[PDB]
Amino acid sequence: FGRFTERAQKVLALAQEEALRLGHNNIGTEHILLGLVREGEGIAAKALQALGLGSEKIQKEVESLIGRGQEMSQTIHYTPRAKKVIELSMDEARKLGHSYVGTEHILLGLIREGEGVAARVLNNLGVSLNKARQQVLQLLGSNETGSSAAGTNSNANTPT
Amino acid sequence: SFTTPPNLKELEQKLDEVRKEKDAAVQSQEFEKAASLRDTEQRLREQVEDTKKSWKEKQGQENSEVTVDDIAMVVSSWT
Amino acid sequence: QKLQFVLRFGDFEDVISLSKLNVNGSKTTLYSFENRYYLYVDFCNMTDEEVENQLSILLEYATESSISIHRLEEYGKLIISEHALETIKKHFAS
Amino acid sequence: QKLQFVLRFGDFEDVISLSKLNVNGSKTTLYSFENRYYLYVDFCNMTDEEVENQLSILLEYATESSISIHRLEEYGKLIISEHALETIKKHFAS
Repeated sequence: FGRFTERAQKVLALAQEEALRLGHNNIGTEHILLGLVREGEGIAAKALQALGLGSEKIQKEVESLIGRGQEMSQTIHYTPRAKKVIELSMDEARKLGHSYVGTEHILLGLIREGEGVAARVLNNLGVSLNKARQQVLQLLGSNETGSSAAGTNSNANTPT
Repeated sequence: SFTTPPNLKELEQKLDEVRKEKDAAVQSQEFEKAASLRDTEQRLREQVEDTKKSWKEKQGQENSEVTVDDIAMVVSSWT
Repeated sequence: QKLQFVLRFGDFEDVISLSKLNVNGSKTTLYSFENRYYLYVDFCNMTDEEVENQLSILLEYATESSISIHRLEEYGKLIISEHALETIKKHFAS
Repeated sequence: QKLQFVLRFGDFEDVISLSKLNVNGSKTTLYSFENRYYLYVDFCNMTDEEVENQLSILLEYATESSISIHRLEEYGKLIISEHALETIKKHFAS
């Protein structure tokens, strides 16, 4: 969209860092996942960490899916799976309001994009993929706006 | 504005011819005679796409015009 | 789990890009169908994690098709068999 | 119960009003969002009653917002960090 929030874009850029740092020609989905947990906190980042998937848990699997090298980062654009995850966050934020996409939507989007390298990282580390999409959702509260909420006034105004 | 790519509309036409050559060559093989055809194809393809957004320079040049004459052309255009 | 996977590459050129860094100890056969090139990797002498591993790499340029392998085996169109990735490097790199 | 609350102010003048007798040993942070000011009090080294007590007072000048705290922390907009009320007494009583 190019009209995303920072938070989305940040997990994604963290993907490229893991692309070369783990040696991947194309920045795989495994790195987008790492991106979420490596930004520490953020509703996605936190979410994975809730299920018990810290950066520790993730990376052991991740390096076991594509190890070093491939430090060349041969035409580093995403993997098509990983590119799908970016498209996915956009819609995973549309449905959940958000025209400007955050971390959360990407983790939600990973789950969606469930045959991806990311997806396998989590399904290998004992955390059900849907347990993760849940986790993001239950922290993606999305409070009231265009309105306010803090109390209850009026009786007769109710029926009318 | 964007009546073509930069006039690089011919590029897409080229890339077609490649794909074909490539495709048909690989279906028969023409092993290395497919080789160079692949390389020429996807090379070209990406080049096309690079220059298809080279008249995004034509976007930053042109893409707001809603001027007197412009409108006026429309006002005569519909009737 | 699985020791044979079926990958679709968007066009041949994607397979070439890929072939040039994965060819595997996995006999592998490459079809052309719908003008897109399919690659059927068949891991022989691998373990399931080892295949998910490798399969990551493959899928840096590809995605995993839902198309049954016996559909290919009957109604497919071969381009290079047995060491399809290996051959694609021959028949495409230059 | 909790020792951190998110309170909503309808205008800046409301923020002075809270500030003008409350800090509360509670470092506290003031946001701007949809022209309302949110004030996040975060009580450190108080018990539940001491906070409920205080929270009474607070809600003379504020109301109790429905804001999920990690939503605030993320998608909000800062005006004054932790020590916001203290800062507001300068920045809105003068």
